[PDB]
Amino acid sequence: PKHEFSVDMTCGGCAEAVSRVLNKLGGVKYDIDLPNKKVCIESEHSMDTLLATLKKTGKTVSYLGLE
Amino acid sequence: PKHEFSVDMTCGGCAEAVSRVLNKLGGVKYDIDLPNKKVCIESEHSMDTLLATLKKTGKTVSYLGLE
Ligand SMILES: [Zn+2]
Repeated sequence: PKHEFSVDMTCGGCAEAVSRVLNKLGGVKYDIDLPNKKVCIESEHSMDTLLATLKKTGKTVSYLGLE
Repeated sequence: PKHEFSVDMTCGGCAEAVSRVLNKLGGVKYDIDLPNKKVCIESEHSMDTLLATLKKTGKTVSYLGLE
């Protein structure tokens, strides 16, 4: 499935941090849109797991839905 | 014990995210210095707990020392 998240990133270092935690999770194909504060993740991992992984960063995260 | 870490923060959002993962751990008093990319932490938590907590940001972290 393909999920979209809102993630409050401000600089390219913020985007790098999201990339690093998602790399560490594994089993994801992701695309980070820094100026629109959006992260799109294609994964077999549950929405819960993706959301928990993103919130681990200490950034503000919410769910923009499927597809 | 007062621990000192290097954390590669490059914007104020990077710094706030550090403060939220530390708030989540709890039992910490801290100072985050953005231009010098340093986080000082007074805590009874072990060095390894603090290090692991900071690494959840997805940022590059290293240990500077202890007082
Ligand atoms: Zn940043």
